[PDB]
Amino acid sequence: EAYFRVESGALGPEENFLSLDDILMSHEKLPVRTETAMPRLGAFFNAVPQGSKLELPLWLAKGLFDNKRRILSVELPKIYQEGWRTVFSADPNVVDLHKMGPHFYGFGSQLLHFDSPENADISQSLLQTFIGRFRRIMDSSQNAYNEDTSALVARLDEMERGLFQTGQKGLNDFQCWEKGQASQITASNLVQNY
Amino acid sequence: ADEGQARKSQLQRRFKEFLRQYRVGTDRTGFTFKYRDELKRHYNLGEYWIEVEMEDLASFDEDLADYLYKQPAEHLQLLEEAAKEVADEVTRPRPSGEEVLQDIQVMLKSDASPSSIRSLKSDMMSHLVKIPGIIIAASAVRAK
Amino acid sequence: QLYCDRYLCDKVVPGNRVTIMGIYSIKKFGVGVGIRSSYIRVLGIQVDTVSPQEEEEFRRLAA
Amino acid sequence: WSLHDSLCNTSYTAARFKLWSVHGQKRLQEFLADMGLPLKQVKQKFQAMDISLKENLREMIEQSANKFGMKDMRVQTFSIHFGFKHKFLASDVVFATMSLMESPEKDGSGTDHFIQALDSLSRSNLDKLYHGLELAKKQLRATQQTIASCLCTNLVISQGPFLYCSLMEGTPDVMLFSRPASLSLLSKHLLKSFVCSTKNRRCKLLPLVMAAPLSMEHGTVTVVGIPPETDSSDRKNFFGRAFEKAAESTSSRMLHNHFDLSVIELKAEDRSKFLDALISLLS
Amino acid sequence: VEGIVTKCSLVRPKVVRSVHYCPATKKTIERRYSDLTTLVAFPSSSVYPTKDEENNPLETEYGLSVYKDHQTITIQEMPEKAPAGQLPRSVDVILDDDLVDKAKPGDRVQVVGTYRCLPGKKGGYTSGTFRTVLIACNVKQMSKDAQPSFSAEDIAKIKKFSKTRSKDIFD
Amino acid sequence: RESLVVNYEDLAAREHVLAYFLPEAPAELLQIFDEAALEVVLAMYPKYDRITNHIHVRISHLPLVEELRSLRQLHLNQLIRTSGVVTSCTGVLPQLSMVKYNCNKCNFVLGPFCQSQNQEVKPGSCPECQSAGPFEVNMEETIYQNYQRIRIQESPGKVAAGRLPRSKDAILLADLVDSCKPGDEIELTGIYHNNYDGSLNTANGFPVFATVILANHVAKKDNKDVKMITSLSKDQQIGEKIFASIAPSIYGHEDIKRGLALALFGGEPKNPGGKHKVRGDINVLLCGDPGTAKSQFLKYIEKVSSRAIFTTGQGLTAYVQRHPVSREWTLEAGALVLADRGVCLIDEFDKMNDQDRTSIHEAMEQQSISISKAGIVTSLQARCTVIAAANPIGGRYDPSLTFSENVDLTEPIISRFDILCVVRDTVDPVQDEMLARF
Amino acid sequence: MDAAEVEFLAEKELVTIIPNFSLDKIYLIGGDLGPFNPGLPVEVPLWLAINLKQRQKCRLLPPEWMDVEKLEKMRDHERKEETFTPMPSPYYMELTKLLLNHASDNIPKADEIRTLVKDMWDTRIAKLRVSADSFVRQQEAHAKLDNLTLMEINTSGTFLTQALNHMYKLRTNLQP
DNA sequence: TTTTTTTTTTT
Ligand SMILES: Nc1ncnc2c1ncn2[C@@H]1O[C@H](COP(=O)(O)OP(=O)(O)O)[C@@H](O)[C@H]1O
Ligand SMILES: [Zn+2]
Repeated sequence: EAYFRVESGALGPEENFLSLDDILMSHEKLPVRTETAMPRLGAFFNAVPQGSKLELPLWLAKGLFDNKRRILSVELPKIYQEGWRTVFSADPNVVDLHKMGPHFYGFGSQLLHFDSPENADISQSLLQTFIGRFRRIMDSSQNAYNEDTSALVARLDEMERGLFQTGQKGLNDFQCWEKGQASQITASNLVQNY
Repeated sequence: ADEGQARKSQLQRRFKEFLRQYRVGTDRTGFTFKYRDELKRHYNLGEYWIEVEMEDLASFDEDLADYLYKQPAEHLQLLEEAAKEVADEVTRPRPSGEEVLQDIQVMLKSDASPSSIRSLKSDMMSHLVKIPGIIIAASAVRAK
Repeated sequence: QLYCDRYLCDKVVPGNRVTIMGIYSIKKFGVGVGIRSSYIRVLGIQVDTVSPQEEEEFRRLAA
Repeated sequence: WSLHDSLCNTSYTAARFKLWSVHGQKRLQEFLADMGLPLKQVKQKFQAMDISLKENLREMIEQSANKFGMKDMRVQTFSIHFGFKHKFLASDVVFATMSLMESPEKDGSGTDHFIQALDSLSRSNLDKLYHGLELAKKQLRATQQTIASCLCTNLVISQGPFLYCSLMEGTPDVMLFSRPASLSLLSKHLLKSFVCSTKNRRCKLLPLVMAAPLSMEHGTVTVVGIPPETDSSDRKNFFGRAFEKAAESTSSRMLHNHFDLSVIELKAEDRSKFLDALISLLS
Repeated sequence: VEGIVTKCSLVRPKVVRSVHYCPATKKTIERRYSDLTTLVAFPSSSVYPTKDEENNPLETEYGLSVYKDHQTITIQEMPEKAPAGQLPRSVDVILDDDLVDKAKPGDRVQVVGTYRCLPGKKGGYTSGTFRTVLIACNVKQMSKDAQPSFSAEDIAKIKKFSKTRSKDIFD
Repeated sequence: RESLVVNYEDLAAREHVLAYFLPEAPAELLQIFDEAALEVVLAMYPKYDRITNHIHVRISHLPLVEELRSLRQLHLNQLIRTSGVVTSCTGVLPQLSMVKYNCNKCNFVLGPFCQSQNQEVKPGSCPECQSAGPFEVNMEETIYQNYQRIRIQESPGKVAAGRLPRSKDAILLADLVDSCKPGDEIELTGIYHNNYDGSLNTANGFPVFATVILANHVAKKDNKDVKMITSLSKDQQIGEKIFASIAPSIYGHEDIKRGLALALFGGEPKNPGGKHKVRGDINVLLCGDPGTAKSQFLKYIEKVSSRAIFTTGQGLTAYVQRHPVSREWTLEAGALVLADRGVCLIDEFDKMNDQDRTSIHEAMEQQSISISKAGIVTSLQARCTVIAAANPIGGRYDPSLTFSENVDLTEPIISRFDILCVVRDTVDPVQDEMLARF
Repeated sequence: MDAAEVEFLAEKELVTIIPNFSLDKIYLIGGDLGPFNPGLPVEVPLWLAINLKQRQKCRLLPPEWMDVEKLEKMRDHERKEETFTPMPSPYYMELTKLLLNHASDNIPKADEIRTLVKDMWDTRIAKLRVSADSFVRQQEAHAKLDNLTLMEINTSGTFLTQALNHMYKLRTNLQP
């Protein structure tokens, strides 16, 4: 109630520095093709050729990128390719955005700092998927009371679980006021140890 | 014949005032409308079924919960046609994609002592029974 | 013999314990001269009966 | 309860009908048949019994109990309604509270049950009352299975001026009556069943004295004393003096710990040393 | 629908039009047929008129009529997708019009067809129970079971490698 | 109970004229007696109307016990008393008793016709819209009654002297259903009623009618205070006195008498508190050369015990069977589920088949069978004590080898037996007289 | 916010009681009260009427808008109109909870007032999730809520605003 | 969808 973690800026211009969600977000891998040799460090993948397909975290490919593609170029995973961008248009209420994740909107908004050609078509997928999956999170979260919700929440990602936990915290708080139950003073964080 | 529908239009009105009025909880703590809220919370999720309890129906209006034990066939219909007229005045206006009112399968449970298969004498023909057992088979779903 | 319906279908699996509330009735598809068949039209059914923190008692024990 | 399980357990029709001897169990059957109560409705819970029977039940029962020698069958009490389904008789609250405070299984100090029973008297806690009615049932079905022991085995000794009994640990459901407060009711129902059972004319007017083991480690038992039973007993007990003077004479180890005097804890070895001096003292 | 084919039926014709002829009047009348396995679903009778008007006799002409093929297969749920507690469910498909022999027992197909219920009546009294079928209008074998789709780049590589060295290519 | 018994002999004593009218036209006297007993009971218990409002009077031991093969056409529609085993029973099906239809064009219910057990009832034309058509029943006002059909047949050795055993049908109505199971020995008492069948006429070529006994009273003939037993058990020496009470004829073997007596009463089937399910059944396995009254030890325990069954090893589990009467492919009980609490007497244990062997062992340490047969997947109960006797190989038990050799039995099976008695023999002069004389 | 502070803001509404004790004017930091003449009406803030009722020192009175007839017209007016219609008091839910729980015997026909209030509530909540779905569905940037009371706002606000922020972000991530 | 009898392939 007073532990206010630093929130995630993974949807705006640039992720926050201290947010433990973005730190684990950017760690996810991404495919690149190198433009030069990689001397003195070919141990991991001593030198590495130019024109080689490698898998690197996102944070690494932040500074190793330039406009001229001096060191390496990037190509998007298939989840954001043209293939799946039609699937997410058929009916977005069917996809398991936890397997295709578990950071869909967080990752996809950082792949816009690579000035690829099809950006005007990724920032339209996300917008049209989130709008598609809305009337199923506005209604399965404000209307699921004293139920086992661990199956209404099995196909969501970190940007959506944060909302499914705000619908419930406002349902279970009006239903606790209606029953004269939110008058008793209780232990706040000690019942967490118990 | 003409008194038939005139009784029904007076039962389908007393089965509707039960869902619309039955509460629980005391006066010290606070109350809770038990079946309107479940109708709404099951409709908005897209489930279309409530679970009426026979003790409640008995304690509200004593005659209805007796008809329901004697003539369950022709009274479950009135119950399920009042559940549909209450689920209409509770969830409306439905937002955009649905505007046709669905049909509410009213199940019902109870807390009463169970009979047994060996105690199904023919005088129990068309009376609510309550038997325990063990499922042994299962057909494949079909249309009807 | 039972007869389940819209939302009671695929609710129980062969091997379960249940408690049926049904309308004992007769088939009307119209050994003896006036014998009928009989079933129970079910309209109520019942059934009789990994973690994050659990992960750590594996972690520390492996460590 | 059901209408059947509450005739077999009230210690006022479980005495007259003699519902512990197969010879008189048919009396209950005849009583039920004389009213037109199907044996299948009487076995089911009362809230689910058909509506056509319960019209004048409380009169067709008082009548058909004259034909059997039970004329004090209607009493004067009160009842409360809260809401839609909440309907209590003033002698259900009592049997539920009295059994939340004296539950056998102990979960802490002596003042852990007291709190849970004080809780269940306000209307904001109908979930404890409605729970303390499943203990009060479990107790009443485990009392007629003890008064059925000491009357199909004749463990009521006629030790002279007073009857006498005792209990055995091996019998099931005898650790439930270990408390020194839930033992007085068992004895006071035992006397009521006995006085109706025996054929003598002397035993029918002698007070009872009962002992049951308290503590195996200290090796001690608990002892009570109840007035001579009758219909119009004045209810003026006299054992708080007898036990005192008897322990004084024998000079044994006793404890008058409670507030009432007629309940004592006694060494398992000073039983006879105490009892003989008491027999002589009451004379 | 996805899943395994576990039987097939015997391919049989099925009329969709007749062409009759009057040897007396030298005319030519036709007749259009339809059953419950169409998209329009009117049950026509296969009476094959022999005397439209009682005066003249008729005679069918099979060469000028129109028949079509008709099969009936049974898809069944994949084994590794069943909850393993039951006998996996099935469904009936009605292939047609040169979709016919496109599936043999033991395959993994993805039929794409309309879903339909077809009623009946034996003696003017119908049980409410119906039988539901799938009037397929496409079929796909899921597993690719061949490797002929070489790229022109691949055949280029191949004709290179086969020419590079004829001495040491076997070893 | 709505069923009153009227012993016939007293009816003949106190009444000279009715006890002669009765077995002549009993389809109406047994109807008048109903309305008499009703008005009597409703006077002795004026509220009994709330219990079934209808009384049937049975009749006990007519003086004319009869055979089942000597029923000729003289007895059509006459009260009759017979005897014999019952060999089938359908399930308790509900039959119409006071039917009541409803018209399809007027929403009016037709007259309450009664159902007679020879011909389907026929409603006329609607007296409200003259809409003569195919009416359907009205499940809410119709009255039903239980129904069951059994096939009785002559007792095995009683009358079937030098011929085959005949059989007959019987129809048990409301209160009687489930009064008897396949294998019971009963003695019917019922009108012997005939009815026309169109099939027999097409097989025999002559107008021939079928017959059936509308049973009116079923009284089984089978096998169904402590103050003595107190001191008799307190003899302190009841062991010797009981050992020589079983095996009443067969001399000797006070050794195996002990073990079998131990087995008969059993032991205690305690439930271990560690979820280990120890069993409380004593299983015995005799063995010994031929001619030593093993089979008699089995047959006498068939008698003395209760709810016992028997089998040879030359049917052990429930199997699909086409019912004789109902003509449905049902499931019938085997031979290890009919001893679900008593004993199972196996004979010729050696002659069991591989399926039989793999099925017998399962029930020893689990006492529970599963049947995923063509009928349906079930899991039933079987708690029986097994009493069997094997044979020695080579026509003689020879004690040079271990017993696990002369028995010819799979090794993990002998472990499933508690006692292993070995019957043996020897030429002994002093016992030759003892056994001969006996 | 949270319901237990809307309930705090709602205990400032004025109600009318009938005391049965003598007391002279009190000068509260939020006004004046009294004098309390036994058997004579006086108007006080709720948090005092409730607290005096619990101590058996008064007898409440039903507010005028709390009539079983005018309410049976509000309940129909609400279902006819297709926008949020004006309501008797900005805090009617909390009034008809606190009053009817603590003074249900001084209010005639409490268990019909209660059901009509709940009927109104169950509609004004249905209009919200339609007015909060067209917003997203059509990607608006403004929405005029007409006569929403603070309680309806607070029951589904901390979800709606939090799910519109994540939409503004997704809709303006391509400009730079 | 059951017995019983008779021929031929198969473990
Ligand atoms: N000691 C005995 N006392 C009485 N009868 C005996 C004795 N020994 C053998 N018999 C006779 O032998 C018969 C039993 O043979 P049985 O044990 O069944 O042979 P098998 O074991 O080869 O089947 C009995 O009918 C009985 O008459
Ligand atoms: Zn008609």
